[PDB]
Amino acid sequence: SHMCDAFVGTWKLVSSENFDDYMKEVGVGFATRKVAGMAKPNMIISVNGDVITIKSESTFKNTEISFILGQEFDEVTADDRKVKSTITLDGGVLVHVQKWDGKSTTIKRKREDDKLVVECVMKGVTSTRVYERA
Ligand SMILES: O=C(O)c1cccc(OCc2ccccc2)c1OCc1ccccc1
Repeated sequence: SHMCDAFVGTWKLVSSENFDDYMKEVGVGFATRKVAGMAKPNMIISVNGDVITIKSESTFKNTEISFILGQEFDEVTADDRKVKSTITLDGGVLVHVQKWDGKSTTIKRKREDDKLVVECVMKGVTSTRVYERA
């Protein structure tokens, strides 16, 4: 259906801004922040029918989610939170909400020029992570 075509591919992190403060807001402890902040993940996005798969491969952790838009699922995040996630498309932006322990964070993924831009928000704190084609 050509849903999410422009996201599909293999992407490499090239910049991160304010990720330490985002992780602090999420509740990540010191050692995980330091090590996770160093990581330069490879994000691999694929689509098969209605199922979107996003993998993240790095020195810190290899993670993978598969999902159908609008349909809640279980995700264990790289920092080991057990969250309930729902991902939708809003005007061409993938919007991913994670719920756990009465908390919530929202991750947006957008195509901007030749980049895939990831915006991570926890209360008033945003981090921006920019990926390029690998
Ligand atoms: O860049 C991504 O694709 C990404 C998208 C949404 C949330 C993420 O981190 C959540 C998070 C919250 C709290 C702690 C770590 C990660 C992400 O980094 C994963 C990551 C980061 C570092 C190392 C490996 C993988």
